[PDB]
This record gives sequence, C-alpha cells and structure tokens, in this order.
Amino acid sequence: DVAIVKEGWLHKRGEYIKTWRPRYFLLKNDGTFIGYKERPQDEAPLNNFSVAQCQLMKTERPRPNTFIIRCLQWTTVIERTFHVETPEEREEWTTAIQTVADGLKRVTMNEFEYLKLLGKGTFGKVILVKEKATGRYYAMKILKKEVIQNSRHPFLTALKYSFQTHDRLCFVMEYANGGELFFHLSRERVFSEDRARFYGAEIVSALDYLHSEKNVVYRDLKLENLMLDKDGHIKITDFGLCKEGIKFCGTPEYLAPEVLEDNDYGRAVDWWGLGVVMYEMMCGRLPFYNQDHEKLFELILMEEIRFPRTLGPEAKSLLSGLLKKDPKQRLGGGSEDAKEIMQHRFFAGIVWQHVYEKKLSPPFKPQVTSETDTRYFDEEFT
Ligand SMILES: CCC(=O)Nc1ccc2[nH]c(=O)n(C3CCN(Cc4ccc(-c5nc(Cc6ccc(O)cc6)c(=O)[nH]c5-c5ccccc5)cc4)CC3)c2c1
Repeated sequence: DVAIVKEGWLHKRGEYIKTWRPRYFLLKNDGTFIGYKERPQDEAPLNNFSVAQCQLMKTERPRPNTFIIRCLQWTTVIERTFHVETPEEREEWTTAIQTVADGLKRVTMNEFEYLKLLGKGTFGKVILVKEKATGRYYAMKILKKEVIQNSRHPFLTALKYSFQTHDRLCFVMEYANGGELFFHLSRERVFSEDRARFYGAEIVSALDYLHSEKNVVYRDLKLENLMLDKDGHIKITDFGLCKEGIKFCGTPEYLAPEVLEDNDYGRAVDWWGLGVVMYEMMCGRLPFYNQDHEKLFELILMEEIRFPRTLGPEAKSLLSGLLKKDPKQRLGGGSEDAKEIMQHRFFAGIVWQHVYEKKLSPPFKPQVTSETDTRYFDEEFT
C-alpha cells in the first residue's frame, strides 16, 4: 500500500551548503519525499521528509523554475527548494506533491517580560522571557503567521505554552538555568569518562524517544544545544530558527558526512552528532577543525578521526563507531538504532530505565538555588 507516486531527477539546493546539486527524488504514498545521490536500488518513515501539512510555492528567484516545500515541523519552519528544467515538469511535480499532501489529509504577550534576544531567523525570532506571575524563565519562538500537543521526555525542553496573535505564532519553551554545556566544558576543560557517560547516556535516552516514538531525526545535536537544569541533568534545546546563511549556513564542524554531501540521511545522523559531542567532552577538542571550509569539508569527509592516548579502549571503540563516515556502517545505523549504543561496552553497567527516571546521580550540581536562580544568566557567565 506504500508505493512511489512520482520519481525522477531534481536540482536541490543544499540545506547547509547553498549550492545546487542533482538528486534522484521519490514521492511515496506515505508522503515521504526523499532524494538520493544515485538512483535507489531499494528505513521506517521519518517525519523530516514527509510533505504532509506543508505548503508549495513556485518562484523565479533566486533562479527560475524553482519550487519550495515549506513545512512546520514541531516549532521550526523548514524549507526545501528544488529546480527543474521546464515549468511543465515543475507543475506536474508540484501537483503530485499537492495530491499526496491532500490525499493524506487565555495567555497573551503581556503576561511575559522581554529579557534578551536569543536569535533571529528568516521567519521569526527567539527571545528569553520571564513569566511575570511565576518568575520562571522561558524561550519564546515568535514566528510570522503569514508563513504557516506537547510530547514530554525528561531530557527534552518542554513546550509549555502555545499561543498566537494577529500576525504571530508563539511557542513558549522551558529554559534551563543550570548553564550552557559549552560553558561548563570550557571551565572544566575536559570531562571525565564517567562524567561524559552520564551526559551521553541521557542524550541517547532522548534520541531513542525521538527516533522510535516520534520518527524524526534531531539533526542538530551539538554542544551548543545542550544545557543543564537546576539539578544538573541534560536538556536538549529546541531554540533553532531557519536562517538564510552568510555568504553557506551554520557551523559545518558538526555536520554528519551524509548531510554535508546533501545525500540520503536517516537516524544515524544523530549518532554522528553524539560522537562529536562526546568526543569533545572526553578530549577537550573538536574532532575536525580547520579555518578553510574546503579543508574542513574534506576533513569531515576524508580524514579519519584521531584519538589521544589518554582515552581508554572502551571510549575509543564507542567514538570510532559513532564517527564512522558511512552511516550504514555507523554504530546506531542498523535497525536496532539506539539499542546498538545502549548495548555497547562503554555503557556497560548502565541500567537504562534508571536513566529515563533520572535515577543516576548528576556528577556536577550547578551552583543554583532554585529554578528561578539566575546565576548562569548574570555577568558571571564569562
Ligand atoms: C543554516 C541554518 C538552517 O536553516 N539550518 C537548517 C536548514 C534546514 C533544516 N531542515 C531542518 O529540518 N532543520 C532543523 C529543524 C529542527 N531540528 C531540530 C528539532 C528536531 C526535532 C524536534 C522535536 N520534534 C518532535 C516531534 C516532531 C513533530 C513534527 C515533526 O515533523 C517532526 C518531529 C518532538 O516531539 N520534540 C522535538 C524536540 C523538542 C524539544 C527538544 C528536542 C526535540 C525539535 C527540534 C533541527 C534541524 C534545518 C535547519
């Protein structure tokens, strides 16, 4: 009952590298729109690729015969722009996408206090706010309404409120007050293997939820998106906004190779990101680094990662498997997904139900009195 509707070659604009590339795309009954570097020989459906509840737009800028699939996924607006040689191909491409999309078919702003602008994007901004009545701290995604339920896990930032105005759509999210993780790692230079095991285990727990329960790739696992709460447990943030890049988008040193090549990607992307995160916690440096992006791309794509002699054998086996450049060969790329990492020797002795229930002791208790303490918001944040 799941079958291809339309397939063929498209010109896809790279999501992080804004260059046009030829990709073979498949439009399926389940609504999945996946592009491949070569024709697929022919895995569970990922929501990242679905065209359900997305809007289609045809345009002649930046280049003619372009169509844009615009989706709201959770609280982030994402775009995928494609280009065919003739307007006829576009029209029959868009209608098929529109066919499958249709075929598969009191809180106000004054209650908060504006504090600090966290980020600007194409379709809105993110702002650190404080709820006046409670004094708690929240991030508010304010999205332009012209352009357009919570599911809780211990280590994901909760979407607390959702409201809209005449022209805005607002998502209020819990903001942890235990400090950014890049701040704690910088102050302590390197984390112990046990400290990184605690942090890694909680991330693996949340990644399993998103992969199996939610059927989505997080695709943005990096140190800057990790925070600690008042107790010292991990919260994976969701404060991202789709920006049109600078003259390329984002910081490429974290990107999985299959994403860097705009190739087909799956749940294995987050395990690469897990490898990058835990490599830096246990080594104190990023695995790949060079100022030239041409070299950095080649580094991430070609140069195999090197380890310091300070790391133990269990750590080196985990990092090597997570940072395998082939996602089919990568630790966590099989059907068992998160189970491959949970069953790894580095996580021996870890009872995984205990991790979900926050039974493991945080090795680092942040110096905060309560959930309203603003120590890591003050100018001691240096
Ligand atoms: C260069 C700058 C730029 O523009 N970069 C860029 C370019 C192209 C992009 N293309 C993209 O996608 N991104 C982003 C889109 C957003 N993610 C992050 C992300 C992924 C899943 C979720 C997410 N999700 C569902 C459930 C869910 C619901 C609906 C759905 O469709 C899928 C899942 C859910 O319950 N909790 C979460 C969640 C909530 C809190 C904390 C953690 C997870 C929340 C956030 C990262 C990749 C792009 C980014």
